[PDB]
Amino acid sequence: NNYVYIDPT
Amino acid sequence: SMVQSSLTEELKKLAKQGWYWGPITRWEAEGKLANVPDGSFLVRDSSDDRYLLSLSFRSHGKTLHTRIEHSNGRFSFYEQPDVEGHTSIVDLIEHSIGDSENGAFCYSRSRLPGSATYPVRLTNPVSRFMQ
Repeated sequence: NNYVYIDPT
Repeated sequence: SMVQSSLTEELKKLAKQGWYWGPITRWEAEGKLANVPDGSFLVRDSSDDRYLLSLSFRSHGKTLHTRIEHSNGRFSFYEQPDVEGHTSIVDLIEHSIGDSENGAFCYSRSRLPGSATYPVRLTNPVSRFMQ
C-alpha cells in the first residue's frame, strides 16, 4: 500500500 | 507511575494555502504526486480509523505514505513510540524538512529491529488549487 515508517530523530 | 504532560485553525490555514487536501485517498494522492518533483508532499485525511491525518510524499519514482499520530496536543509520525512530538502539523513537517536537509529524514518498510532505512529529501508542499 506504499505506507512506510519514518525513523525517529 | 507516570502522567502525561488549535488543530482546526491550522488545518483551515493549510487548506486555504492548498496543501492540506482533506478527504483524498492514498490512490488519489498518488495521482496528484505523479508528475511533481521528488520531495514534494501533501497532507490529507487518513482512510484508517485509527488515524486522522496522513502525509504523502514523492521519492525515487514512488509516492510513499505515512500516518500522523496526534495525542496530548502533540503530533508525530505513527509507530514512533516514546517520542516527544511537536505542537503542530507545521512544526512536525518543518522538523522533518530540517532532518531532510541534514540527511536524517529516512523511512523503513518494517519496524523489525535492524530494518534498512532509506533517505528522502523533502522539498515543497503541493497545492490543490489549479493556479
